Amino acid sequence: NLYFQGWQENKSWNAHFTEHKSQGVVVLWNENKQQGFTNNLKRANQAFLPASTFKIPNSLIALDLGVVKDEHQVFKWDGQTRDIATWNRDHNLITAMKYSVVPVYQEFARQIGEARMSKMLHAFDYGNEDISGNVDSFWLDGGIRISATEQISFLRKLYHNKLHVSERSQRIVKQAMLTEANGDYIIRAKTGYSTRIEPKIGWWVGWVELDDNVWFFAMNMDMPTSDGLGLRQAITKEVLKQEKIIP
Ligand SMILES: *C(=O)[C@@H]([C@@H]1NC(C(=O)O)=C(S[C@@H]2CN[C@H](C(=O)N(C)C)C2)[C@@H]1C)[C@@H](C)O
Ligand SMILES: [Cl-]
Ligand SMILES: [Cl-]
Repeated sequence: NLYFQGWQENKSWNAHFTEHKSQGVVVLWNENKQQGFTNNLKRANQAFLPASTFKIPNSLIALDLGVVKDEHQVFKWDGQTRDIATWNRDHNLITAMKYSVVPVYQEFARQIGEARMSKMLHAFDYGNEDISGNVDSFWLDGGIRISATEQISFLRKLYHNKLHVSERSQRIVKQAMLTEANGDYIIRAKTGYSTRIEPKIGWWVGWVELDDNVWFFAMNMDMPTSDGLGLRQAITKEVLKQEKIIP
């Protein structure tokens, strides 16, 4: 009923990791040609905590259930001064995602509740579909795990409005995922940094929109310290540049 030609390996991309003495994986998917490429087929399929990349499915469910009315609704800061300054202020869905404001999304999670969260992730075919742990932190220190190639599968459904939520919900999240746009490309993506449970990793998942194609990407990389957080985007763009996807 369905055909997949199989990922193609390209170890030459490891130079962009070793150049910064880093370890990780980049996965690319050419949508027009239905071809996949990665520097490490084993790590492409290794599943990790999604950490803040969970804001994508969390946003979708919150919108679809009415927990979030639209992208303008204001979520008032609760008063708790936290170590990331941009969290210590009011937010809407756009800025809550831009600044990765965990406490706003923890509230979403509590209002969604266990049963609806579990049912929706099953409908999404998201990762291992396991929400064991605190309803408001399981994507940070509980049971859910997702690999880079699984992030691509999920993102392809979101891109095509094929997830089992409303088209509007999907359009709103793709708007909030907007990260960069110029005359050559649009990037819709979400960063992540998983620290509560070993191993500490950085994530960047999303896609590059071109005039007549879309390249999906999912990367993660070992991140012992926050010093190399910028390497998530930098390494990914080096691979994009090498493959001639962006100038
Ligand atoms: C998500 O995984 C964690 C938060 N999300 C992110 C992120 O998207 O990178 C961070 S990192 C923090 C916020 N922005 C700063 C940054 O990106 N640089 C200085 C480069 C640092 C949060 C930790 C969530 C689980 O806390
Ligand atoms: Cl989060
Ligand atoms: Cl947009």
